[PDB]
Amino acid sequence: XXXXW
Amino acid sequence: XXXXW
Amino acid sequence: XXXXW
Amino acid sequence: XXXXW
Amino acid sequence: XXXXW
Amino acid sequence: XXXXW
Amino acid sequence: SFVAAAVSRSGPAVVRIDQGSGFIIDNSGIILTNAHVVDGASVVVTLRDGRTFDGQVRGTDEVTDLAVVKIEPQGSALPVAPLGTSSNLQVGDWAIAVGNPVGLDNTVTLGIISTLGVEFIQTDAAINPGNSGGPLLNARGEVIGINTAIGIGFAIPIDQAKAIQNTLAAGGTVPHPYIGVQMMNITVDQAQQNNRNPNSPFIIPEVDGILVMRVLPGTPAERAGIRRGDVIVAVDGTPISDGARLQRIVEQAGLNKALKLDLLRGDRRLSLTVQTAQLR
Amino acid sequence: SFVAAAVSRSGPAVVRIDQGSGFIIDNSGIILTNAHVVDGASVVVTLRDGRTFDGQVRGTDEVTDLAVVKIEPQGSALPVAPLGTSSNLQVGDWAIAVGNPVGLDNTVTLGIISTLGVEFIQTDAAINPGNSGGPLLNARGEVIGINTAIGIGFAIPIDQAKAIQNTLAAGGTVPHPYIGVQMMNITVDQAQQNNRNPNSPFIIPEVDGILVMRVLPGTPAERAGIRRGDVIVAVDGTPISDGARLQRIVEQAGLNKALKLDLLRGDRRLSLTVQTAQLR
Amino acid sequence: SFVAAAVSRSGPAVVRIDQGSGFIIDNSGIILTNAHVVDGASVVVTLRDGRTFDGQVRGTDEVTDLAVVKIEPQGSALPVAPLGTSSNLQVGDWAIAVGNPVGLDNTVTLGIISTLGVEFIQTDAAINPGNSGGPLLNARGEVIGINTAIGIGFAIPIDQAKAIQNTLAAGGTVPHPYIGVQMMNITVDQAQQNNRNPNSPFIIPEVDGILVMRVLPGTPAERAGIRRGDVIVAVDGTPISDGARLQRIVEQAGLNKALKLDLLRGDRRLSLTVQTAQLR
Amino acid sequence: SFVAAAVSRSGPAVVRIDQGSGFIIDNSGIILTNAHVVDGASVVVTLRDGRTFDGQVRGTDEVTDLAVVKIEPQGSALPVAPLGTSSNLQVGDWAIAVGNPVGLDNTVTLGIISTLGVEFIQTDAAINPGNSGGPLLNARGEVIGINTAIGIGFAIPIDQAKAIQNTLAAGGTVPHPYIGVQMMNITVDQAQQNNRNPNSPFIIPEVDGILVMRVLPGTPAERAGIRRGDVIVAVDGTPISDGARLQRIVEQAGLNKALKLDLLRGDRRLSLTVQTAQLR
Amino acid sequence: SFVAAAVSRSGPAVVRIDQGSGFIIDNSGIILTNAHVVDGASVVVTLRDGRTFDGQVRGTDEVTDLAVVKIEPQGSALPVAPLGTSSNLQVGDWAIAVGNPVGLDNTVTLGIISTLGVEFIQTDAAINPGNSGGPLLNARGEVIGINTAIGIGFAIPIDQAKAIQNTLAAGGTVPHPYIGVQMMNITVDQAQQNNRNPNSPFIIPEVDGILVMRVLPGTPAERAGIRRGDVIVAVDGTPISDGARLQRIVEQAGLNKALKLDLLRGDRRLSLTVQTAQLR
Amino acid sequence: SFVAAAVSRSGPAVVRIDQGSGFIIDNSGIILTNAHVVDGASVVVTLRDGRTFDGQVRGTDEVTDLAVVKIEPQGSALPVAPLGTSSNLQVGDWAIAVGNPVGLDNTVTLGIISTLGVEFIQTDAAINPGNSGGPLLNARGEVIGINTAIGIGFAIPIDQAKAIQNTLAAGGTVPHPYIGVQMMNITVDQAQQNNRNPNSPFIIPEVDGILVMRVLPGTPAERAGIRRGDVIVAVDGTPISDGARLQRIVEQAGLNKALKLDLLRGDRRLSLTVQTAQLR
Ligand code: NA
Ligand code: NA
Ligand SMILES: [Zn+2]
Ligand SMILES: [Zn+2]
Repeated sequence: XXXXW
Repeated sequence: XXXXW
Repeated sequence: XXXXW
Repeated sequence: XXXXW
Repeated sequence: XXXXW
Repeated sequence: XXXXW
Repeated sequence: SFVAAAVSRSGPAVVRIDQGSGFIIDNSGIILTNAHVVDGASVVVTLRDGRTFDGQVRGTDEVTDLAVVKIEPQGSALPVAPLGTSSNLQVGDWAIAVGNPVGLDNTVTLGIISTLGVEFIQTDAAINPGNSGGPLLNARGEVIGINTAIGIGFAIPIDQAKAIQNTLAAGGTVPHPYIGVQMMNITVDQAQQNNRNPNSPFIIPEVDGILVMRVLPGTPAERAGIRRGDVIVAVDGTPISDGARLQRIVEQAGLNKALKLDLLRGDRRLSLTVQTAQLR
Repeated sequence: SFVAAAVSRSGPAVVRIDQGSGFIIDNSGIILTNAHVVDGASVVVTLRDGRTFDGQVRGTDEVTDLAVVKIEPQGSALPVAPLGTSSNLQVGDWAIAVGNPVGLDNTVTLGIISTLGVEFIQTDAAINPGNSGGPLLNARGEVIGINTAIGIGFAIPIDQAKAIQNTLAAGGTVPHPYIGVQMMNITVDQAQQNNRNPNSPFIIPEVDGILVMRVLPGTPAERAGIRRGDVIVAVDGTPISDGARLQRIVEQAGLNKALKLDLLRGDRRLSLTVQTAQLR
Repeated sequence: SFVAAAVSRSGPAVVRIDQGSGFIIDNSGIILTNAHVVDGASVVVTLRDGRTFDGQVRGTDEVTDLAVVKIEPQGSALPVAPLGTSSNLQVGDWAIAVGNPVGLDNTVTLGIISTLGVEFIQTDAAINPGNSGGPLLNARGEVIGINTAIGIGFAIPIDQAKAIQNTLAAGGTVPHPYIGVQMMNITVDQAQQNNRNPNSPFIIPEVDGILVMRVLPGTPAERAGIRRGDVIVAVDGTPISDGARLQRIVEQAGLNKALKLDLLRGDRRLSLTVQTAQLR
Repeated sequence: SFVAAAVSRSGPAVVRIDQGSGFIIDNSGIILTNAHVVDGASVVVTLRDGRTFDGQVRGTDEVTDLAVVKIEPQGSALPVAPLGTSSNLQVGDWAIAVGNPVGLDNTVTLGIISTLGVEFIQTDAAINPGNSGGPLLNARGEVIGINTAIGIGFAIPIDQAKAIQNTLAAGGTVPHPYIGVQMMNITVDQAQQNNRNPNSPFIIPEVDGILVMRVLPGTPAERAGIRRGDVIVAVDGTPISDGARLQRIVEQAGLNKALKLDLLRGDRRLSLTVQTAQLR
Repeated sequence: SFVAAAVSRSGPAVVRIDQGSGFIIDNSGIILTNAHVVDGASVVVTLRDGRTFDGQVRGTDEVTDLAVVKIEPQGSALPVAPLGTSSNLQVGDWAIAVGNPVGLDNTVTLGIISTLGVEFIQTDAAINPGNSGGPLLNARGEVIGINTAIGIGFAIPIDQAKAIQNTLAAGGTVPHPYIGVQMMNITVDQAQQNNRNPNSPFIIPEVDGILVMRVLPGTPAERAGIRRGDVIVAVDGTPISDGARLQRIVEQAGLNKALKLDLLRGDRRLSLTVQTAQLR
Repeated sequence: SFVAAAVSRSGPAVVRIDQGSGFIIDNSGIILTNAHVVDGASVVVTLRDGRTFDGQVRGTDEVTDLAVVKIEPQGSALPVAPLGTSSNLQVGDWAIAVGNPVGLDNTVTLGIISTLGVEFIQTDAAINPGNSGGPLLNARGEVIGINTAIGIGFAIPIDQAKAIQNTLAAGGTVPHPYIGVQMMNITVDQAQQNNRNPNSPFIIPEVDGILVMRVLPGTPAERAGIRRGDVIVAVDGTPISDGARLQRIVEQAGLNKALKLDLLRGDRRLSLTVQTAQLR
């Protein structure tokens, strides 16, 4: 998974 | 709190 | 010497 | 500037 | 020299 | 042992 | 060498900015660079020929990391770098990274397109603070990217910078919708696997999905009541389990676009609507 | 100096062990020291007068960190350190730490009883590897503790070592009942306070208590199904919220003593019986 | 031990603050501690007997590093530490540092008065975060200082804390006049000695004095035009060459007290008036 | 670019293993990689097209650092990388390092054959954990090596992996005869030169040769009585002074092959027979 | 590969020196390398074919960092590397760095001319201790530089080494006139800008120029009375503000060539004559 | 406090040296300190009362680390510290370390005699750069040692400094005979134990003794042909196995005193005569 934001 | 064990 | 301030 | 020497 | 082993 | 010297 | 041609074509349009590099996009004096070259500024530009104009930063996108500078054309014609297109880039194509670290020459490095994210370009061309903001060229000497220093370097695809060119030329705020959640792709065989480790933080409700790993401070996600450990299952009714995928539908939604979220908090069934704010 | 008397009284009975120190408890050749001086051994002892006996380790308690060594009395009488009592120790009493780091003298340091845990003695007497296993004396020169190196040092209370003396002289396993849970004292105003931080691991079911912070591998607690984040509320029907307090009732229960546990896992009501094993 | 008496006298009045220590000054609930124990707060106090009052910080002097806390007396009488006087302290006197690190006992360490600055007390008593804000006692058990953690510790003299007691009890701002210059004592034989090193920053105009080593941002000295390398010679007409001495006449002048300064900037003769502001 | 062809030829057969890379050797599902990618495993394979098979490790040579994985062909034909030969490699030939770090693309880096050990390949192509286990191609796109991460990278020659392919496909133990001695090439002019340094460990009996620098624990050399500082002069009657050379005749001897050793221990004449064991 | 030809042309003339590399300039046995390869020596040379001659260092320029070694031709003809010219180098030309790190092969790395100082060559060819002193070739295999280890490497231009070849072959001292001052280019808008920072070392007398930043110990500049903070304005009557430019006119002046210097020390007008000494 | 008396007795005679401390030995102006306080000097002395004399270093023993300074008595009588004797020191006696770090007061720390080497004094009195060179007092205030900074400090015994007082007052070279060998006490059960480790440097010829661990450069031992690994057995005919003991007989022999040495080099029987030189 990535996420970011 | 402690714990230990 | 000291200074400080 | 450079300097060197 | 090498060695290894 | 010590040594020193 | 074929690279000598390429460099002779776009190299004269590569400038020093003051640290970092940039390139002139047209005879008007529109200059591209990295946002991180423009420590917020509001700058000074040196051409390869020694001419020092006085540039001002008319736009900045911190999240794409590119900026538009403007200088005023006077005397000789501002040299101009031809823009190519990044859409048709092939992995293994030659890539030439040009910088102007001092303001009187080009430092040039050579490599290939190592991988393609359209999203991001990697290359084994030496990319360093000396050529950052500078252009990445193909073998013909047209720019296909913007070098970005942080053995493999990165470059912002050129078609990406074309899109937000006018916006950063004019009023510099690009729509970057977001909600503020760090998600992770979870698998059942990672979930009930997690659930059998006695020292795991929380029990995941089995399933596959996006496990909310962190709620960032002052974000729409926080304001909607979203908690760490929540598992978002269906946006409005679209099953999701990919973090990359959710990073999209939020974008296809506008700014200030209310999005409902079906998620379960352990056992409970939770539906909340977050309002997409601007990443800043 | 009054310390010179004290040292003249117990100092000749302080030996080197081989690193660390020890002291002779009686004319039989019973020697006290730290378990961590006896890297498991099975050793060599040097008296202050230069006599080198050959000791063997007849017992070890790793968790109390003290050992019993035995040497065979021959020739001159083994000097003997008088045992005092730690029960009547007053904070602020003089404390003298004696070691025999080389095997031909005493290194002596002076301070006071800094704090009293009965449980553990702290002192501002310099305590270092040179005097570890050695005795801590009162102003009269009777041992009230065993120095333990790790500006404040620690010492094992003497009355504590008196209790397990015979056991370590004979068959060396002291009953240390345990269940294997790292607990933490939780408060409602820490609990529902935790519950309002969106990025806290798990929601605590409000209340006050012992939040199970970690279940250690291969422990009775693990085998009973206890999980991190569980909140133990009533042992058999005794409300608890103190980690120190629970560390007791387990001890007052034997080894292999089944203890039921009332706990809640978020919302659910959980009762499990753990069987106390030996800490090792 | 004589220290046991002392500790029995003031020890019950030594409290935990929440990290740090403090002591109760009278039955009203006036508590002394370090300003750095009160991370600005506005706290919680635990007595040696386990009683937990709720304190609030009614004053703070960051530059003297001491604070006044207030608790509300209820039930049993608040134990009270007798205040001694630091004026008659002799180098070599016994010093006892008491803390209450957990809130149920005293950690006590023993040493002597190592040196006397009236200005600052040094002692070889172990001074650590566990006893900081706590009191330093003489052999009779009256407080002569306030421990301050940062083998030699420091303590704020008690007579110093007596002076600003009411002020910090009431409205908490103590007059600390200053001008904002880092000075250094210069000697001719250091000056013309400096002047013969070809790589020294600036040539000192020979003489003896206070070489302005640094002008701090946003200070009266900066606003008066004072520059690094200036040499202040006569305040109004009082020859000075001591940094310690100038740190005084500014104090004997009020707040907002205009002071002229005769100084020479290399060759030029400079007179400027600085207005003393409050150190903050 | 010519590399685009090469990558289009072998790139689809480059897989992710789970970290590391690998490539498919034939349509059966025989996959090559590094032994250090297979942390002993017994794995999971992702093709460039996204297909996830389930591989198992049917062989491992830790000392050559390569492994054979097996997957079961189903649906579309497993893409296959053409094997070239490393025997005819020329220093300066193009070398293309391909990896599949995520499991949906190729990261590709370009360089040359920097040096040739047949024994080991060095290249200035960026070799990193992302392409380790992956193949190294020539300009035509046939694999001539296996990338091995640890600016110059290493690769296992392909002809080397061809030799032990079946063995690792079947029962995975490759004959690596050894005796367990770390040797060093000694020269008379290093020997009697050593002998004139008063602080050298041992005096070398002059001569040229292989100075036994270290006897490794639990090795045939240890069991034969070989000591550090021994000087092996003649195996059975073959004069030696090269460490590289002795690393050979042991290999040309079988496993469990008794080899006599003529050596001198300072002054004494020593002949011992070591029995070659398997390196493990 | 085209590099294979180049390497086949000059590679056999690349030798090991003993650490570092070198190349044979003609059949006489004249060898070029780095001065820092010749730790002062007075050496040993190994050809690619294994032949070990015994070289001696007949010259050294520490400041250009190149040396000339001499070996005695015997048996087979010493292979010889063709010398190209660095004057016509184009940025982007292929560059091949060859070394002989062991003495039996060539390690070869490939890149381009990254930037051109004539003064210094940068290249993205991997340059490391293994190829230092070795040659840098163009695509045809003629040497255009000497690799110098310290991702971009440096190389001494070949035409530069041609100039001092005979001198280092014969009596090894090259004229490097100097005065011993570290200068910096100052701008009015940096000067009076400096002058408005209250904590700047010295006030610069406005103007543009070369601010003497440091006078080095035992240099002509020191002996002429030059001080840190001095501003040199006109040599004899030539306005200067470039540090690079002054680094020249001193060279165009001989050794022991008296040069007057117009400078101002704050307010004062200063003219001094320095005598150029040899950099060493 | 009893220490206040002691300090009032010797404290006024404790001076600052310029970093370090010292004390005045008599009214003539004879001052003791550490050799490492006198960085070779040839100094400046400040008394407790502020008087600044100008001292010169009339002697230095680097190996004992103590120096004699001389100042010229004028005006008020130079205060004088009473010399005690270190011969009758008892472990556990009070020890007071006095320094004069600024030149206007005494920093005083208190502890006990921790151990006695006559050879060296250890104490748990805080010993630091502020009191180094300063005196260590007994409870009555007579100096029994000289503090030496490097929780336990060291001090040079006073009787030791008494011995070399005149010598350092006059011509400053104290007889320190030596041979230059680092020896180690070896045991048969360490020897043949060493001999069974296959990777030990050299085989020790069994026995007990002094294993020559290192021959130091430019020493009599080197010049006599002594090598590392030699085992000295009998000086002239006195069996030795103690490193401490051999460090003596060399001293009881003069300077330039030829001493024969019976040693065995592995198997061979070796007798060499070394001539004792001066340690420097
Ligand atoms: Na004490
Ligand atoms: Na390349
Ligand atoms: Zn590269
Ligand atoms: Zn102490």
